[PDB]
Amino acid sequence: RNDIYVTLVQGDFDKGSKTTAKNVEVTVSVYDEDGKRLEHVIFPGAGDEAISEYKSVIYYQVKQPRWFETVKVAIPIEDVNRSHLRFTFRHRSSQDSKDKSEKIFALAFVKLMRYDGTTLRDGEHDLIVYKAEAKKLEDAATYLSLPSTKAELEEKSMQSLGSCTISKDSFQISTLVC
Repeated sequence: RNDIYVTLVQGDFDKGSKTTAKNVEVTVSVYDEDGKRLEHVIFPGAGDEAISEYKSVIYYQVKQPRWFETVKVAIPIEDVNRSHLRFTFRHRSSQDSKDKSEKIFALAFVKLMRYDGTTLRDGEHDLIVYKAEAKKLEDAATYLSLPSTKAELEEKSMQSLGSCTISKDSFQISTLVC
């Protein structure tokens, strides 16, 4: 198998008509080219139990969250070239009072394999934070065809692409393969 340590480093968000920060939650998942999720390949903490979905710490009204959370992704070498990491961002109110159906507002992703048959480069990645309607946001067929990192976007300021809004929000991760 293969071990890929994925670190949620930090992000920078805003809201607009809400002159008050969001309580951003990041959900990490491993998906394949067809938009189907890979099950039980995420190993947080001690790494004794695998999950398919990981949720970060929510930093209440913090415009620039610094998660610095590391999870271990372990996927068979046979499934590495068809997989990618998907990061979903959501706002939670954590009120004992139900009011907002807090849904996904943004998404970021990174492919494990390059078009060079070479796995993902170790180090930090400045992911592009894309926004669009809920459902359209989760279409691997869509975003998989768009720039993954800002280093990639520049090798082509863009505020929209393929109908996807390229947010001013920022998100950074760090990867390490083994």
